[PDB]
Amino acid sequence: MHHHHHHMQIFVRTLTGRTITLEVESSDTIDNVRARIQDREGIPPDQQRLIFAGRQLEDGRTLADYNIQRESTLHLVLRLRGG
Amino acid sequence: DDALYSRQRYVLGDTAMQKMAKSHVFLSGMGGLGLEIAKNLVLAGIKAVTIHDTEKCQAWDLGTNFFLSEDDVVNKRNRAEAVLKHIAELNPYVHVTSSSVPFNETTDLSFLDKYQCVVLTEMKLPLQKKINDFCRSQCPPIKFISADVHGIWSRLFCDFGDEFEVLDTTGEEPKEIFISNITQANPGIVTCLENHPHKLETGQFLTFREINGMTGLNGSIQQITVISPFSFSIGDTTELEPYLHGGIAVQVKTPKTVFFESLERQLKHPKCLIVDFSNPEAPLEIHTAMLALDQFQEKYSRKPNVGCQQDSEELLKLATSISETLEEKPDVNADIVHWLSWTAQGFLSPLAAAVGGVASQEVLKAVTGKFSPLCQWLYLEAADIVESLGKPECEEFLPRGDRYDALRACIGDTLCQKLQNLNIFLVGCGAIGCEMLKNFALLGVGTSKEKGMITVTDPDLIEKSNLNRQFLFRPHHIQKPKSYTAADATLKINSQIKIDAHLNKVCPTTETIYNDEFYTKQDVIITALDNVEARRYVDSRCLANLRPLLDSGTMGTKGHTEVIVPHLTESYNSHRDPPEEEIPFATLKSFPAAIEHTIQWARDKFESSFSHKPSLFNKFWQTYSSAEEVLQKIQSGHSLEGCFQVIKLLSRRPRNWSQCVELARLKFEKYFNHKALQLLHCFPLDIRLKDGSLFWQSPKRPPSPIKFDLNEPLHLSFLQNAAKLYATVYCIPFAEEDLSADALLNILSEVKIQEFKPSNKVVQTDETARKPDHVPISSEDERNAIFQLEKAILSNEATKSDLQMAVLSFEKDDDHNGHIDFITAASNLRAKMYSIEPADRFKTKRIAGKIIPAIATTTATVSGLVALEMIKVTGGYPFEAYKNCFLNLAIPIVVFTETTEVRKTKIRNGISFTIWDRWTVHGKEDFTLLDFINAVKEKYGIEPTMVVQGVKMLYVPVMPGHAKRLKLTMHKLVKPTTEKKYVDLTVSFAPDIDGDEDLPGPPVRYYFSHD
Ligand SMILES: O=P(O)(O)O[C@H]1[C@H](OP(=O)(O)O)[C@@H](OP(=O)(O)O)[C@H](OP(=O)(O)O)[C@@H](OP(=O)(O)O)[C@H]1OP(=O)(O)O
Ligand SMILES: *O=P([O])([O])O[C][C]1O[C](N2[C]=NC3=C2N=[C]N=C3[N])[C]([O])[C]1[O]
Repeated sequence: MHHHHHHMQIFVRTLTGRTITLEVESSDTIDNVRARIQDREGIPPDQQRLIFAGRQLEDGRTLADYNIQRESTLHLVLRLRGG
Repeated sequence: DDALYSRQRYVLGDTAMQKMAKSHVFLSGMGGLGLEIAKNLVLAGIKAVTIHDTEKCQAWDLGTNFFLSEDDVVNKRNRAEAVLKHIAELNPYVHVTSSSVPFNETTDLSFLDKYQCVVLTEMKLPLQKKINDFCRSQCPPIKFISADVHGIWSRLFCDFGDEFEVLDTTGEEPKEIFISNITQANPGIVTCLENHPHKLETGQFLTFREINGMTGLNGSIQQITVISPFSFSIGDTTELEPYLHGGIAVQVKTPKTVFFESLERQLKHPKCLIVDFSNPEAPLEIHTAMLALDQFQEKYSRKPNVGCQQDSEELLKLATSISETLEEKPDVNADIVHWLSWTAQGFLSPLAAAVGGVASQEVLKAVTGKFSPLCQWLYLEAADIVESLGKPECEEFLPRGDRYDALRACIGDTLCQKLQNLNIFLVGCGAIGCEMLKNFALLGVGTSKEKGMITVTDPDLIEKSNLNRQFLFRPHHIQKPKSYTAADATLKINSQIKIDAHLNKVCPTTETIYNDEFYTKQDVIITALDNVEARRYVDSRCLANLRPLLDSGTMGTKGHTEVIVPHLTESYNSHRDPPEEEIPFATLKSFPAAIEHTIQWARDKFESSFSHKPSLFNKFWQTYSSAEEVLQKIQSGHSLEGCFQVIKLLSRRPRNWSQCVELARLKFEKYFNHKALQLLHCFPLDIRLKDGSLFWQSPKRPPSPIKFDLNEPLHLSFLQNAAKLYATVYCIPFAEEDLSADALLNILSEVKIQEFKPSNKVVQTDETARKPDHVPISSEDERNAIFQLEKAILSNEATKSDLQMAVLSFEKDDDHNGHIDFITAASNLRAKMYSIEPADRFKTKRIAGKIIPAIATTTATVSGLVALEMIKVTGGYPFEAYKNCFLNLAIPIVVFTETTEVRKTKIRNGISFTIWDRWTVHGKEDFTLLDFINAVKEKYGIEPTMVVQGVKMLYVPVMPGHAKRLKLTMHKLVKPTTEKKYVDLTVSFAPDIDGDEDLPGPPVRYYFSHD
């Protein structure tokens, strides 16, 4: 049977000491989370790499598919170009 | 300070560098890890390092020490004294001293108060605690760092004393926010500009400036509370004047205090940096196991022996007892304990490389107060290298008397020999590339007599400012190739290494050299590049040839590693990096708001004046020969591209040094006076729009004209460098006495300044303008060009010497050419015109030159991590063993993570494919297109609906008459000659829902015969 809706607050941290607090639903897709981050940061979805609990989050899946819960922390990471 | 320190000055800042020029570091233990640390600190420019060691050289040490030679071993030299001269050479500004005095629990530690930081490796734990207690209780505390690698495990510890001041906690520059409205309330609510979230967090402090109306907030400090992405509350503004417009808010960075506990206390209640959040409990489990090893060494005066069941049972028993004394009562991890007992006597050089990078950055934090230090433990480990081995027998790990004993005791002889047999392709040979070659040498890569080869390529010669992060290059190597020099140095580290050094860049124009057969011969490709384009290109080549690729990169304290493995992962190009920042055309040309806008404008003006326009001038007269011919073609109605701009340059050509100064003076008047007056003519300071708002609303800033004054050093600097650059372009000789402020004032003394005359030229205000394309030539302009062309022909001012100009090339690293001085003066004059804060020469150079901050500490760290992943590639490890890493040592923060899972693209009927799939059909001489269609369906499950060869449409059933092609042979259909063996085809299939676009499949390689 259909479940009760489970709203949650999650944190997206950069590797520069910043924290983005997001109001999400557990049924949100990872695609939708990238869209919300674009609204907050101006970063296009195809530049966002999101890490949760040592795994890279991919499109087509939901927060619940990745067992992301209340107060979970995600990391927004980037590749650097120097060498 | 120096051009040797340029790239890293942008990481640390002048204040931190100066403290490093006054710091004395004491480093004890000169095994592999102490050497890595000493190499990093000396490269980073610590003023004085003492390297201490009490041990003699030993054959085993050749496996982990990249400066030791076999002659050192036969003479049994002290380990610190043997490497002293090699370390000193890393930069002659550093004082490197050796010490070999005994160092035990009866040693008077008073001699240590000469040092600001103490770094201890390979030291017994009881003595570490005694030194730690001494250090932390000095009147100013001596900062204390302890670091060790045992087999595949490591332990890093910092104790900077009870209260340590961090002056900059993040390494990030304060952001600026434009204000849109402020309410009169308690608390007052600030709203920032539309479409620009402030990106601030509750609790941060801001200062304010340029607010119009609400007097009392300018010059104040406010602590904010975030309300929405666009608004935050400040203090009480109820009593203040109403807000009108404008205003800029700037983050204030507050120093923070960090508290450290003693080593003794931290052993019982450890604070650990969590580097893999899939296993947040692992660092405490490692802490336990590694404390058990210290207790084993104390109890038995030796490390456990590999394969000795009693030793590992005892280590487990010690680990179990320690776990009971910890607060959480954490279960003992029997796998960690087993592999620690197994490998304790070995030493993993790439792990020491990575730990040594992190530990060296911690030393820099200890003597500078720049960046927040580790607090207090880091447990980098290489367990993913051995888990796939299962539980092997110990025969494969026993020493054999060669330099690889240290490594073999970590990973086993089978994997060592696979490393020795590797063919690897190292693309780029700068900072990362030099660290990689040294890491390859310690691992034995490509040393097998039979197989094995390191191919390294780089198009560049060695320059000054490279000796900072590239430890294989010396000043006497200037003008020598990077790849040749690094290859020769690596052979000194390991004489068995087989290296093939090239002078090429890897790009489309060298694809005939590095062709598919070349990649097919490699086992792994490793990039050491400084740009995104090269990375995406190399990635496309590895993907096309089913070869793994290990990429890495740094920027300052930031770094990454990425693992790309055929059939297991996505490739580099599955993700997009941040593009170069695009300053909008209108912002750059008419409405700057930041110093970055005026610097880019000055860089572009240099390019326009001294490179682009001279070369257009040259190519024009080369194409059209002489001035008489152009004059005849203009009067006969012809139009030549760029002709009117060329004639303008021809007519205004300066003839002597005096006219070069006059031209430079004229450009000052145009750029920094007339431009301001023209914008104010189009948009008066008080002009308003239809919505009643001011046109000069944030981020727009009104210009104000500048009056030329040779007594202003900024004005003199512009005039000097503009005049000497124009003299260079127009081939006018000049002496350095012609540059004096006295000589210049005389040349301009009787030179009239043309009064400003406005125009009704249209200036674009759209933030999405992007150039006005090309304005059509007017009838007046053509008439003026003919007048100037005749005037030049009549006065013999169109000879061969007049039809050419010298083209300059922007060179940021030569201070005598005036390029940077021109850019800095022009940028700061434009900034002053717009009331923007100017920037000094070093900041202007960084931004104009696109210089990427770099420091050897990060570079050594990511290179060590890449070498660990390369061991996994060599062994054909499963997907879960691999790790990408994303890190920033400023925080510090290290995020290991599984790499990108390969994605499946669905064709139809459950048939999917990945980026790695390639399909094959083997035909014969009479094999028809119908045979090809049936062969794909039988072998792969679905019938093609389209067959394409590049752009040739071989079979498209919806095109009229293509059914006749089914009966044609594949020979007559394709017509092959270049590749006699096969042809690569693009095959598509019928979609699930009729009428949609056909679905593409894997590339299909068709072989014409059976060979
Ligand atoms: O070629 P650019 O680097 O884009 O500079 C041009 C150039 O200025 P300078 O050549 O003196 O550096 C034009 O002058 P001409 O050489 O064509 O005579 C000038 O045109 P005006 O003098 O008629 O104003 C124009 O300015 P604008 O487009 O505002 O009319 C200005 O453009 P920028 O300095 O903005 O690049
Ligand atoms: O980061 P460093 O500047 O110390 O070294 C970068 C290194 O990479 C080389 N490089 C850039 N682009 C390349 C390339 N090598 C091979 N192919 C391509 N496309 C550059 O010369 C630097 O020395």
